[PDB]
Amino acid sequence: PANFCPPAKVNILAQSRPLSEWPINLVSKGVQEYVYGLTAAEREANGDFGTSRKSLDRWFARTGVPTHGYTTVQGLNLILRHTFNRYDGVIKKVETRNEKRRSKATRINVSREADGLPPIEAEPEETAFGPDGKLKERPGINPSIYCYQQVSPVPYNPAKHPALPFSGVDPGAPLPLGTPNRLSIPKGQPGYVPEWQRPHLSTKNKRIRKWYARANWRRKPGRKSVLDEAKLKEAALKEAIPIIVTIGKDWIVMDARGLLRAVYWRGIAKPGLSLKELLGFFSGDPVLDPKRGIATFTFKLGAVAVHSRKPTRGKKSKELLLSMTAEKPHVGLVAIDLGQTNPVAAEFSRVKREGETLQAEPLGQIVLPDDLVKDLTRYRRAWDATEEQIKAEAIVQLPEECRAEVVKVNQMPRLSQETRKAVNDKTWELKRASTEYVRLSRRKTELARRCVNYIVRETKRWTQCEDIAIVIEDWFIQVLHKAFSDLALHRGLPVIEA
RNA sequence: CUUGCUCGGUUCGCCGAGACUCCCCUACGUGCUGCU
DNA sequence: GCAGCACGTAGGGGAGAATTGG
DNA sequence: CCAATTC
Repeated sequence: PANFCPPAKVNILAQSRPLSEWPINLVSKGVQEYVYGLTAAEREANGDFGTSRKSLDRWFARTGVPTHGYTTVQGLNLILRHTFNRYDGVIKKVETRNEKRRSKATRINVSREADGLPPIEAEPEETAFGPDGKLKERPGINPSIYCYQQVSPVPYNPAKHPALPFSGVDPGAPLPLGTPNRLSIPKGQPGYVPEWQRPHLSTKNKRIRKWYARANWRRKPGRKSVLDEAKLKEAALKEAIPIIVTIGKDWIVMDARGLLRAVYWRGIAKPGLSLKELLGFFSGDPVLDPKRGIATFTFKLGAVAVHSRKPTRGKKSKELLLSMTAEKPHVGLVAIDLGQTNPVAAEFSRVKREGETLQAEPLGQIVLPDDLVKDLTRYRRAWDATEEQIKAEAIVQLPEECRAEVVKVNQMPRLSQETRKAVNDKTWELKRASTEYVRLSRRKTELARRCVNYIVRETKRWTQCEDIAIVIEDWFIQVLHKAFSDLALHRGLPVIEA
């Protein structure tokens, strides 16, 4: 039973007015501001919002949060239930911490009592509420508009929707395509392929990029072109696929080509499908991001065919392998010991079902290709280059009393175990706001996933088995282990540890 | 495989290769050693 | 258990749709 | 046609 719904993001093309000014956003912000300030006793009093119209009306009347004109039951149930669950979230954190601590105390003290030692004094368990009645760690306001059934996206129709300069496709008509006859574009026209790179054109299933894509015109050291943005923007808008969400009086228009590519690269749909089916492949409750301009869709329960299991280990591993050998009698394991030198070392095997025990059959080993290692080396160069800059910038912004001590640390004694905390905090703050650091941190994840995908692809070729299993042991060590453990969560492939 | 993102080559006319589980929010923690 | 190192980690909350009633 | 109930 498939139970995983990966996201798919689309771009906002136009708005009636900025998303932060909508009544839904205002009522969400007001509710979030009000609820978090409630004390421990006040939550029980103001915890009867109810899933009905009368209950919601009396909740808004009893308190003083302005409804801001937004009075929709489907949508206020999402705002209130999420907001009160965040209030219980901070309580649940300290509750589970104290539960683990009390289990430790119960084990240790009962063991000592069995040994005759009296139990130690009970520790002052932490409370989530501050001095008078307020939460110490007050939850922050969550900026997001959670769409619902009554405002589900629909294909654009100029008749019943506000007029915008770009056109709108027919919901029932088959969706358009790129340019198949790419080699037939005459010289001097957009998309023209010169007569020197025609032979070494890819034959594989590459994703087709249109000539106005930003990837073909962005600024890199080798690109001696011009990045005129207006021309690319209008050329891209001329061929958009608009879908619209109307919440009350406001509306928003999205570009649906993101959904098209999401269903295309996953292979769930083939070229030649309508917009109605394309929207039917996704949930009718997207999420709007006011800060970026991205609406995030998630696939329906059934669109993807993965199970999203857990990395079982220990005793359950043998039973998992036995059950899988009860399925098609060819299981190809791979061992991912992150050994010396190369970041990845693999060792394929095959096991049968010999009654009760397994019969492993070795099949050899493989190392990472040289191009991938070159890419990893270049990434590490870039990461170290940005690290040597951000650390220096953090050191510069330290207070003079701490700055002198840190300078002495650089100079050549190792002391001052009170400014290490300040250095750590300043470094975390700088890292959280450095855009280049975010880009290089996403690059690490992308490269790690590239390595895992390569290993999975090669482990299906050597063993010639469709179903595979992964064995791991507990720089790139942590990131690669995380990327390999995500396969159970994301793609459903079992991930055994040791 | 039409948008968006990342890395490269160029004759600058665009084509070679990738990831696709993502968001907010609050805390200062996590592993590796040296001695008790 | 209690210091020195590097490096980000940990843990709360999210991410619908059939029906049906005026 | 569109909110409101329900699980």
